[PDB]
Amino acid sequence: SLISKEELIKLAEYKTILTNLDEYNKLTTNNNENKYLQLKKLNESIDVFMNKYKSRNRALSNLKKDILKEVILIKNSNTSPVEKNLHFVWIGGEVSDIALEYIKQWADINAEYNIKLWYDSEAFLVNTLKKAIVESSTTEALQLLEEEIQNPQFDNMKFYKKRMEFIYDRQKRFINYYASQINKPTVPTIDDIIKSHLVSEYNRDETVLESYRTNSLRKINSNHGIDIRANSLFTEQELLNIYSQELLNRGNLAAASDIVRLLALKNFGGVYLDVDMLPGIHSDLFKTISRPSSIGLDRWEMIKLEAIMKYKKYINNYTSENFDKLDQQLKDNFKLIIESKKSEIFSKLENLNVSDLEIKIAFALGSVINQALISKQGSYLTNLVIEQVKNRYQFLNQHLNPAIESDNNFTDTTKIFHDSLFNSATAENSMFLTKIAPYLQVGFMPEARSTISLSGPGAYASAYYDFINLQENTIEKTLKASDLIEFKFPENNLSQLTEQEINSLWSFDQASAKYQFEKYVRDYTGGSL
Amino acid sequence: LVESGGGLVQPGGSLRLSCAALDYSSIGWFRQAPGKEREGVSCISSSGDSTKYADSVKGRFTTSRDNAKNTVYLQMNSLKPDDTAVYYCAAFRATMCGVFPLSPYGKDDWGKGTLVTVSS
Ligand SMILES: O=c1ccn([C@@H]2O[C@H](COP(=O)(O)OP(=O)(O)O[C@H]3O[C@H](CO)[C@@H](O)[C@H](O)[C@H]3O)[C@@H](O)[C@H]2O)c(=O)[nH]1
Ligand SMILES: [Mn+2]
Repeated sequence: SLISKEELIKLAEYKTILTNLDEYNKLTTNNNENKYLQLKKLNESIDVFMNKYKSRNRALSNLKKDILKEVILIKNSNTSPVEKNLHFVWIGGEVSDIALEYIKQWADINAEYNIKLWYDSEAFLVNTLKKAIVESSTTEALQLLEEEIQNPQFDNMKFYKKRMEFIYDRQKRFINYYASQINKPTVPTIDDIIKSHLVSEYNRDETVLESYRTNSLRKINSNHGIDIRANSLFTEQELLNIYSQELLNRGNLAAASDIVRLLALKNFGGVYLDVDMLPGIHSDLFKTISRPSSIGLDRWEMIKLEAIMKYKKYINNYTSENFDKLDQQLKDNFKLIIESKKSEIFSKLENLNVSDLEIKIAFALGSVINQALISKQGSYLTNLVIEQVKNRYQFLNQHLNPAIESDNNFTDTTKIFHDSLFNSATAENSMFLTKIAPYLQVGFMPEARSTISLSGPGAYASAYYDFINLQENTIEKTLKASDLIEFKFPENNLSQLTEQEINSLWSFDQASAKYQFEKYVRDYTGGSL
Repeated sequence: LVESGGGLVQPGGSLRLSCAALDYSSIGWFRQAPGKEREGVSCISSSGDSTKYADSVKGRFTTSRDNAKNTVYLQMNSLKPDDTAVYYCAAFRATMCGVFPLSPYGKDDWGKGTLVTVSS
């Protein structure tokens, strides 16, 4: 469906190109992946030619540009509705009533979608363990710095840095205890190991931990729960190890959920949603309620959502803070619309048409964000994201394991990792090293965001670059705008600006860190009853 | 856990490995070929009423439990060259050997194990 072989012969190693075009030109199977794979072969052959024989190359480039358009054509040619699964993930403890209320909106609007709530049957005590490590480290740092936290000029960053040293120490003691327990002849469960470590090291009561563990299992089972361990979601040890290093070494449940969502789409297809997402609002609804010039676009999206919850109360105790601040005629006008009528409030997903080659993704501030995803089972692009994640973790673990296994505290371990990254690095993919350098701090210090570049949106953006340009394992190359929105999750189908979305459960910014520290100081000096 | 019964077999032949200690634990057989990653092979529940197998051996291998002599067997049949590996056994608190046929994260000692070679 390109220029035929004679055209390129009449317009210009090279023999392989002609047949490679010829194979592609004749290839008339209905397998999109085979078509793409043949397109990919042709491109590499052209490239081989080009480098080794740096008159042909004028028109071979023209074919190269044509091939890029053919990829778009193949993708957009035969779209079909995605499997009607909604995949959610809650790992590490009891799923919250708030999360269940959010999932309930999706289910009520989309009764034909099968709801899966993925959980880890062995790992209900991970969030409890993280809490015990972090809170004990907070008390260490506050008491250590007692003389200086009373000073108004005190840099809250000093508290977070000192606390991190205790956090790193206690994460390492847990993983060493885990390593000895998992190597017994009878393999205990992850929650067996955490329970035993919490009881002996942190004076937790064994019966309350067990009663919490059984409670979490019963609640998730009654709420669409499906176990990632028992349903053969993981088929590669490498991917399970990545999931496990996030679940167990780092306590980063968002990173662990980054892995699980990719495997759920790969194996089943459908839609992935973070539990803080909400169905999109019925279009055209809030043009008749025109929006003031004092309220911004993002805010007005939030205010929209606060209006529905005020009168319908689908989610209990939803914030009305942004809504309340204005004219009562607006509130009354909002009040009549909602009371006049869910399906007129919220958009139904219905058929979400996708290529079986692609994955679609939510956008935020012009950049992809993997809090909402659409993919058919086994799609080529989902497999490219998974390969990106494994490649990124291969590089991370190559440089992190020597540091982490050395007999060193957090400060010296950090320097070995950091020096391993920078002292002998190349300028190519330089930017990736900077983003993963604070990896050990993720979840425990402000502005540590390495997860974005490992298992999150950065892996997706490079996968899209892989797909568009028929490459693999791209690191820091990014697509232009016109290529990127080829993979956009339909905005009409999604409300990203929810109350729960405002608070990240794996990271925090400087303003939140300062407020949290002052809260730690006020409670510390003020005491608790 | 002591693994016994390994040795040579000819392609198409049978062999029965034994794993000697387990009553209330699921038990799994695993294998590791030279230069390859370990992979699960079989698992059997504590009652012995449920079993699970790797795709590559399903319908060729079976596993059973003789509680009385605290020992789980691996009945291998239709042996192939690809079944050449060292075979190890492990017990599990989890139902059906957890993430089977994958291995627990960090678990790097499985005992001595017993070698099986199927050649020529
Ligand atoms: O204890 C926890 C905490 C979080 N999660 C999961 O993690 C997801 C993300 O949590 P959220 O708190 O919304 O994190 P975000 O603030 O949205 O930040 C990022 O979180 C992940 C990190 O890469 C990806 O969703 C995206 O990059 C981005 O949305 C949740 O939906 C859950 O699936 C758990 O399962 N258990
Ligand atoms: Mn979120």
